[PDB]
Amino acid sequence: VNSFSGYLKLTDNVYIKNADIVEEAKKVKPTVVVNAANVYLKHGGGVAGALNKATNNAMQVESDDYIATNGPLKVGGSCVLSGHNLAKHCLHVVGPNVNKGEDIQLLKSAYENFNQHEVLLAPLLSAGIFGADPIHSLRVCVDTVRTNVYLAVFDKNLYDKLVSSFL
Ligand SMILES: Nc1ncnc2c1ncn2[C@@H]1O[C@H](COP(=O)(O)OP(=O)(O)OC[C@H]2O[C@H](O)[C@H](O)[C@@H]2O)[C@@H](O)[C@H]1O
Repeated sequence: VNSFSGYLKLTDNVYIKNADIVEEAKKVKPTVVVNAANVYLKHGGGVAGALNKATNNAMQVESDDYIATNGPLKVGGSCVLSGHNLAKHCLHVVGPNVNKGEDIQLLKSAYENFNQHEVLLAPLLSAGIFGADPIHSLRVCVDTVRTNVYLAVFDKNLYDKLVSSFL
């Protein structure tokens, strides 16, 4: 049992809140926080940059070692690394960068990684700088993830639209 509070129920297993994922992670200290990564684990902005800053760059230092050993992730792929001061683990998941021509269908493959974890605190993959339509990302999440996922949506206007949309 985690201390997640104030979430709206979307389905049996998907919950959503208008909150900063960093704030939620700091408060709840979940087993798994999801990062919306790129294949190089270069955590520059959005969720990745905010999570990394909250770890005082430890996430990036660890990611540099991961890449030196293993090479880049696949689009739609993932790896499990430490959650540092935020969570037990961080699941780094790469959604497609639709703005750079990558196939939106890989967003389903990306969300499938969530099924390897019983409970996750997560963002909407690909819905920010990667350019996927946010409601599409939410619908893929709902239709793909079967484990318990707590979605933190930073943007208030976006949240209000998402929770008023069919799934
Ligand atoms: N602190 C936050 N808390 C919750 N949601 C957030 C936060 N910041 C952004 N969002 C929302 O989270 C959603 C995802 O936005 P993005 O983080 O861009 O992820 P992507 O998968 O599209 O792009 C991946 C790149 O982003 C990084 O640069 C990586 O290093 C990658 O190169 C949007 O709805 C945001 O409003």
